[PDB]
Amino acid sequence: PHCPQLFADLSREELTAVMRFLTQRLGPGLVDAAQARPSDNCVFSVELQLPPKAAALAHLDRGSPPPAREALAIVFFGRQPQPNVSELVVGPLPHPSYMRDVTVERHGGPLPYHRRPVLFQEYLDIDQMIFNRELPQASGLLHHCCFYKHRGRNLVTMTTAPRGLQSGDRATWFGLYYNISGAGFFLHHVGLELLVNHKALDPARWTIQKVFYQGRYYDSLAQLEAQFEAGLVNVVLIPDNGTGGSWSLKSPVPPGPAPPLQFYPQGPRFSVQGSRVASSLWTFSFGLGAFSGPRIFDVRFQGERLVYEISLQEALAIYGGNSPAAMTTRYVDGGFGMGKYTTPLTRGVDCPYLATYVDWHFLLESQAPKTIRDAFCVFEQNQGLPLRRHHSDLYSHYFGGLAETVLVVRSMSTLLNYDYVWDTVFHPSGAIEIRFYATGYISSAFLFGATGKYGNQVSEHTLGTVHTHSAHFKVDLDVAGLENWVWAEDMVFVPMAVPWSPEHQLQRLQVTRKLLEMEEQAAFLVGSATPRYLYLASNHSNKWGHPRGYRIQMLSFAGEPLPQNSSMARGFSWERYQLAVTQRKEEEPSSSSVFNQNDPWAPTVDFSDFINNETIAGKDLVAWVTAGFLHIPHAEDIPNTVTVGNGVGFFLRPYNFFDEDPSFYSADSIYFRGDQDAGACEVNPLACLPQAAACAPDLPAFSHGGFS
Amino acid sequence: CQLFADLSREELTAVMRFLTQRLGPGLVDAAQARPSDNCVFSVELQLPPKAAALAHLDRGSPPPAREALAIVFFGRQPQPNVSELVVGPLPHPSYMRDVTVERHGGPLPYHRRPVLFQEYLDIDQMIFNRELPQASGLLHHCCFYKHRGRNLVTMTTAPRGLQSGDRATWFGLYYNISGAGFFLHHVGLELLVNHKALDPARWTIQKVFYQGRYYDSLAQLEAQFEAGLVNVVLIPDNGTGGSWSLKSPVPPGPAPPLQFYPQGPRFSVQGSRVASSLWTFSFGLGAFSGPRIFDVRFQGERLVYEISLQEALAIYGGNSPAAMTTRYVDGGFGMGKYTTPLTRGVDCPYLATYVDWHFLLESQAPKTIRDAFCVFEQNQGLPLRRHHSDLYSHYFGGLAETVLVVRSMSTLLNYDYVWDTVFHPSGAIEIRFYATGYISSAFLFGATGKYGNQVSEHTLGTVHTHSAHFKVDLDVAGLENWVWAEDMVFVPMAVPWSPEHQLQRLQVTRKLLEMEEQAAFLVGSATPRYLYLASNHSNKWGHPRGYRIQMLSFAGEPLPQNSSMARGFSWERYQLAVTQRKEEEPSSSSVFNQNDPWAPTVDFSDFINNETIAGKDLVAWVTAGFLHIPHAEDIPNTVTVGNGVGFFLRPYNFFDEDPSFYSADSIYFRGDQDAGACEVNPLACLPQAAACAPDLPAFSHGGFS
Ligand SMILES: *[C@H]1O[C@H](CO[C@H]2O[C@@H](C)[C@@H](O)[C@@H](O)[C@@H]2O)[C@@H](O[C@@H]2O[C@H](CO)[C@@H](O[C@@H]3O[C@H](CO)[C@@H](O)[C@H](O[C@H]4O[C@H](CO)[C@@H](O)[C@H](O)[C@@H]4O)[C@@H]3O)[C@H](O)[C@H]2NC(C)=O)[C@H](O)[C@H]1NC(C)=O
Ligand SMILES: *[C@@H]1O[C@H](CO)[C@@H](O[C@@H]2O[C@H](CO)[C@@H](O[C@@H]3O[C@H](CO)[C@@H](O)[C@H](O)[C@@H]3O)[C@H](O)[C@H]2NC(C)=O)[C@H](O)[C@H]1NC(C)=O
Ligand SMILES: *[C@@H]1O[C@H](CO)[C@@H](O[C@@H]2O[C@H](CO)[C@@H](O[C@@H]3O[C@H](CO)[C@@H](O)[C@H](O)[C@@H]3O)[C@H](O)[C@H]2NC(C)=O)[C@H](O)[C@H]1NC(C)=O
Ligand SMILES: *[C@H]1O[C@H](CO[C@H]2O[C@@H](C)[C@@H](O)[C@@H](O)[C@@H]2O)[C@@H](O[C@@H]2O[C@H](CO)[C@@H](O)[C@H](O)[C@H]2NC(C)=O)[C@H](O)[C@H]1NC(C)=O
Ligand SMILES: *[C@@H]1O[C@H](CO)[C@@H](O[C@@H]2O[C@H](CO)[C@@H](O)[C@H](O)[C@H]2NC(C)=O)[C@H](O)[C@H]1NC(C)=O
Ligand SMILES: *[C@@H]1O[C@H](CO)[C@@H](O[C@@H]2O[C@H](CO)[C@@H](O)[C@H](O)[C@H]2NC(C)=O)[C@H](O)[C@H]1NC(C)=O
Ligand SMILES: *[C@@H]1O[C@H](CO)[C@@H](O)[C@H](O)[C@H]1NC(C)=O
Ligand SMILES: *[C@@H]1O[C@H](CO)[C@@H](O)[C@H](O)[C@H]1NC(C)=O
Ligand SMILES: *[C@@H]1O[C@H](CO)[C@@H](O)[C@H](O)[C@H]1NC(C)=O
Ligand SMILES: [Ca+2]
Ligand SMILES: [Ca+2]
Ligand SMILES: [Ca+2]
Ligand SMILES: [Ca+2]
Ligand SMILES: [Cl-]
Ligand SMILES: [Cl-]
Ligand SMILES: [Cl-]
Ligand SMILES: [Cl-]
Ligand SMILES: [Cu+2]
Ligand SMILES: [Cu+2]
Repeated sequence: PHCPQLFADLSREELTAVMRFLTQRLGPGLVDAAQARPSDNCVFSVELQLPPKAAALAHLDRGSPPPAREALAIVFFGRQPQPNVSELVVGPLPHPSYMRDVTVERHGGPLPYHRRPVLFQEYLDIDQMIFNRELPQASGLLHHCCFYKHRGRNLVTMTTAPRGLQSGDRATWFGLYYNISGAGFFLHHVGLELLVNHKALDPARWTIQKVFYQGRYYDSLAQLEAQFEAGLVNVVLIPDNGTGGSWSLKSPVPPGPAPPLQFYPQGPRFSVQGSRVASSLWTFSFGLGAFSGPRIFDVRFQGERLVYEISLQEALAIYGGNSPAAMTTRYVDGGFGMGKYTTPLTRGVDCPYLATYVDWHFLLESQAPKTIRDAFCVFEQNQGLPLRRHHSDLYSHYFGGLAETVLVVRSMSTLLNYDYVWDTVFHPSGAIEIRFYATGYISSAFLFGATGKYGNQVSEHTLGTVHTHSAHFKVDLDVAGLENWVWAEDMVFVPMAVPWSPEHQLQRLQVTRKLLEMEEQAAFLVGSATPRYLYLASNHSNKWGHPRGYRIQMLSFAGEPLPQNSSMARGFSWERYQLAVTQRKEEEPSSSSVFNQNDPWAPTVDFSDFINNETIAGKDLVAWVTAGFLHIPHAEDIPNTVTVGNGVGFFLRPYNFFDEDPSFYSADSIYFRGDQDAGACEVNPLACLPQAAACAPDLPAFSHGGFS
Repeated sequence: CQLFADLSREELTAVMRFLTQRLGPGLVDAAQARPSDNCVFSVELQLPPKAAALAHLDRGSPPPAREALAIVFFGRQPQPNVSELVVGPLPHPSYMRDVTVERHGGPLPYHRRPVLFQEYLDIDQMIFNRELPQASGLLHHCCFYKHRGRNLVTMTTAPRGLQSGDRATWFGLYYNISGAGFFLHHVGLELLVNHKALDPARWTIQKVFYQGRYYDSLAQLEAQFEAGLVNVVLIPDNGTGGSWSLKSPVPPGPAPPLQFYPQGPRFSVQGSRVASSLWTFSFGLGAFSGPRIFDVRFQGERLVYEISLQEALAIYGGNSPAAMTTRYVDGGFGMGKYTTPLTRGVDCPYLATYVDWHFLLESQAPKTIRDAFCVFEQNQGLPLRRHHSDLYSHYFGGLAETVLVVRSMSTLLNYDYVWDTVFHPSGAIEIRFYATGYISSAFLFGATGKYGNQVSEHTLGTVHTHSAHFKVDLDVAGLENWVWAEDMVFVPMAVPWSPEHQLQRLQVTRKLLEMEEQAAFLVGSATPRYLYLASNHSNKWGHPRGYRIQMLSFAGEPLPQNSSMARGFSWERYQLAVTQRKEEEPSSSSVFNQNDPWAPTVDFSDFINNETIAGKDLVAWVTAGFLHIPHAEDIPNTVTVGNGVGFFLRPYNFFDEDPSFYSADSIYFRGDQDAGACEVNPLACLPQAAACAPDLPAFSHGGFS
């Protein structure tokens, strides 16, 4: 037969109610953001305002009234003598009655308007400008190089970031690419890039500050056109069609025998109800910051809270290149938004077929809430590898082991060319693992000139541009309580005389232990040595008299960070650190800001500031982990970068936290002596598997929903 | 719903038969050999010369002679020695060549021979019959000892002494715990047994250590106990829970997830050869050096001639003399020899292909380890690549990652090494190893803080490092290889279009590493972010075709070079080395290193001299490991979570594009297309195609020796 909420993101209803309250208080001249002009008032985003920790915990611990459910709305105030962007807390939910400007309280004064994210409508006006007023002037050149037609629109633009060279600039370098049918346009740079100054509040005043074409600078398109017609521009002909991996994603090889499949022979061993996940071992709440991405709250292992908050905070790509676009590209992805750019998960490709798929709701650049279908997936995965194992042939014949099954929570952000995969993995040892992967397409530029310093040629006329990937996580561990310390354990060798034979030397291996007392002592720069055992500990001990701890262990090949002399470095100064442990502060909720991208020269949040002459001995601590790598593009990144070897992140592992390994108590654990029948059901639960897994896997009909 | 094959039963028998005929009548079963006997310690495959092997595989030349190497212990003579002997050809042997002098410049001294099972038996006889009864009163009081009873067991350490020629071993004493690890039950007694002499009657106890103090003899200890001076802490010999058993007190609940092949397996295993639609190779197990893979071909093209384990090292610290001087060089026992059956559904997925291993080690007749290897495909539950497009053109393109895995496990006393080789559909190869099983422990006394944590009652979990050394013979698009270092750098320059401003210009650095010394990277050094071996020829895009080495290691501080034993495993000092592959440099270690690290039989650092690595047959040597400070969570066993180290071999301008583009299992659809129609998406076709009840063979277990 067939085989058998404090931290929740705002629901459709809640988002609706906040919008309804905003469309009353803000006046009648309020424009839908999807069609808003720079000089308009519009609501850019509405999402959950995470509750204050003390009121949150008091509710969860002794059942005090929950803190008010609040939303944070980012409003673009364009229709006034001095335009600003404002942050507005609306509450309470479900029935809003107040709205409070927290801009000044948070930033010391107005959020300057040029720090606002570029709207969808703004990109549309930029395209309206480029395609209708600007490219027509180079009609001749474009006709010859680029299969251009009168109306046509066979070329497309791609933004870079940041937009200019100092605070208050809003000049973006746009590259132009063949609009490729059914596949990545990013590998088909026509060799034209345009510096667009789109700062003015009236789009009529927008200009092209500069042009770059196949290696050369021009002051305008007209000048380029006139030089082309005069005979002085030798056009390399880039083709707009072809076959293979640089043109397509469709495999020409027909499917063969089916890949292995995983299934739950007695049904799933976990539930998802709203935003909460529960298995026999793990409890937590998941969700998605619109800008800062995937997050989990209130992580309890076997009933005991380990973590207040694990959350993605920011992601960063720094480029090099032969052309202006890639030369100055520094993406601070939160400026676009990891939640906002979250995409549907393809059942059976993005996650295992039998995962539980959850929808995500949002109110971003519109006036009515929307849905991303299957934005999350939650599943148990058998690793195909033991958790623990011992086969004993010595003195006593017995085997004892357990196969490892993990519980996973995944979402994916597709920002322009690449696809970020965010995993949180829950281990039965009580370990928590965070990993991210950068797959999808690379950015490329038109190949010209001396190759070697900026990436490799990856296809016809195209250079895969060198860059680094980095991401920053907030890890607010509360190890057996709020109050934590930080320990550094490592090793050393001390030469001393062999006690029983003094004329001989031995190297005595010893453990070193240092309490890290001030924040600076727990700030570890990229490229420097970190102690082999770094852990946050409670004050209290386990049965064996050792402080109960959780170790932070890093898996990162960090790229060299942008040098400090850069005037924009402070816009993502978290990149300089592998790790930092600070006092958790209500007024330091994020290491980044949606506002940093378009003005890193005057950052809205500067992570450096968090690290000051401050004690970390007996405080509520949060660790901040940077994970990343250099990526020099190469042929086998075409058509897509693979995930193998490119998964960076960290482990959180119990270190004298328990009195013994919790998995000793696993229900799935296997043991038998050499003098009993390992083939019998009373002895080995794995022997009942032939019988107790002889059903046909229960599989839903395949459905995919989401192309906005 | 075969050049590289380990010797078979018949072949082992034939070499053994040939040896008994040719070595004369003085030959005794090694199973009961006295130190002064002649006996055969082992017989296994002699790997074939590379040139000839390639000649056969690529040019169709006659296969090289099938040969065995037999290690013989020549104890029955005025100058005792151990000899390595080449015997061939197979199937019907005809010659016996002594290669000892040839390989080592001189005879192998006898004190280098690994300790025999029989030698361990005699040591126990001495201990339990002649030695321990002298402290009978104390043992009765502390340790539930009974006259002519063996409720205690011993455990060897290594190396055995302080200088070349010694053979004195510290043995700890433990409760013989029934059905669980005896290692967590140190009784506090350790004895330094001098067993150098060829006549066991002349063996001695050089030192005693009991509950934190030294004594000259078991007799002085006993007298001092009877005299009222020795305060004996009482260690119990029974209990419940993790430090006493491995059996969960919790009943099974719902079944954990299980992987099956909807239309049967997608790879074959024939003898020692595996083949899938992407990969071809041969696997085996060296008696001493462990798991190896040979002739790895991706889609028909050889990436690697040999990838093999070479050595595993555990360096201990502690309160007691045993822990204090333990430096296990595990090849001196044998990662092959101590290979153990894999338990179906725990050690590997239930539906893996399982393979036996044959060996002739310390006996007259070959034996088998059942289910020694497992091969299987595994759905990672992760995409290999993926792109969802909402921009300009609406489409999805992706592929779930399935990998192919060869796995073996060796149990050397307390620990279980898991050796994984993973073959990815992108053309990458991954080597990982895990250390699980029991920790080694000592009786707890004095200042806790410097040698590990208390992990259970009366028990110190002793601090130690793990390391393993791998041989990686990449032949990147041919024998002649070069080594490239790529990395990144920022150069300040004025913005071309706005020279009043500065940018940080990101650039790639590139350097050719021409000499061996340039490609030797000591532990704790930074290495080039992109390090790769490359052919001389280019991919379609003008770039030298290369395979990069990416390392994942938290390596421990190596034993200080100032230690007179450090040369017995000098590979510990390196993360990575690249040398000319030479026929006289087949291993970075040796079975004889464990009992004489002071005068090593192979010294790895010797392979690194002033030689060129520019257009030669290159081999990369990779070290991986970590520091392990035991903690409560290691009880009963150390879990494998995040405790896997090793490396990736990943294509870097090797192909003209990512091979996975051509994958049979890749998926694609547009927004105008029907994502749920089967002709479009072969994944909408899986629910009904996987409506079969999976055929699970009845559970069997490999057994116990
Ligand atoms: C680990 O920590 C907890 C609490 O952690 C805080 O402890 C305090 C003392 C600070 O160090 C703070 O930074 C830590 O984070 C320990 O539990 C506390 O233990 C102290 C013992 O000193 C308790 O404080 C005492 O309370 C009594 C009354 O109950 C008072 O009479 C004492 O106050 C006198 O002494 C001070 C000296 O500066 C004078 O200023 C006063 O005027 C008084 O004369 C004294 O402060 C405290 O209440 C405990 N807190 C809790 C919540 O239990 C815990 O012992 C420790 N655990 C381990 C295993 O180390
Ligand atoms: C950024 O822009 C916002 C929106 O323009 C500014 O807040 C707005 O301030 C005005 C004047 O203080 C408020 O309008 C009304 O003014 C009259 C006339 O005195 C007063 O009697 C009314 O009660 C009312 O306050 C308006 O409510 C307020 N907008 C909201 C809803 O917050 C803001 O001051 C600017 N930021 C900074 C820091 O300058
Ligand atoms: C390590 O020990 C072995 C065994 O003692 C030594 O090898 C043996 O060396 C003797 C030479 O004294 C060989 O004897 C010769 O045997 C042939 C039989 O074909 C006989 O016709 C000769 O007259 C002579 O007696 C003996 O065969 C050989 N054993 C084998 C089978 O190798 C070896 O020399 C020692 N290692 C070193 C380097 O000292
Ligand atoms: C890459 O190398 C191969 C082999 O080149 C050999 O040439 C020697 C001078 C020396 O550097 C040695 O290390 C190296 O292995 C080149 O083919 C060789 O060179 C030419 C062919 O153009 C002929 O003399 C031989 O066919 C051949 N030699 C051997 C020994 O095979 C090849 O040209 C070169 N390719 C590139 C792109 O550099
Ligand atoms: C670029 O070309 C694509 C084709 O790849 C165009 O996509 C179609 O556009 C129409 C009108 O918007 C849709 O109704 C079709 O369903 C689209 N096809 C697909 C597969 O998405 C697109 O219009 C072009 N875009 C630009 C910016 O010119
Ligand atoms: C250690 O204790 C074990 C378990 O009690 C003993 O092993 C058993 O011995 C009997 C008789 O020799 C065998 O038939 C059984 O197969 C063994 N049991 C198991 C579970 O393997 C062993 O003899 C003791 N060893 C000593 C005395 O050192
Ligand atoms: C692109 O190339 C293919 C040939 O493979 C051709 O059939 C197709 O029509 C081309 N695309 C368009 C619409 O220009
Ligand atoms: C940190 O704090 C103390 C003041 O209590 C002071 O002595 C010291 O100057 C500070 N250290 C640093 C590094 O600034
Ligand atoms: C140890 O004690 C338990 C009860 O606590 C008992 O059931 C068990 O049989 C004992 N184990 C042995 C092998 O003595
Ligand atoms: Ca601070
Ligand atoms: Ca905390
Ligand atoms: Ca080679
Ligand atoms: Ca050399
Ligand atoms: Cl502005
Ligand atoms: Cl030493
Ligand atoms: Cl000897
Ligand atoms: Cl810069
Ligand atoms: Cu990348
Ligand atoms: Cu260990």
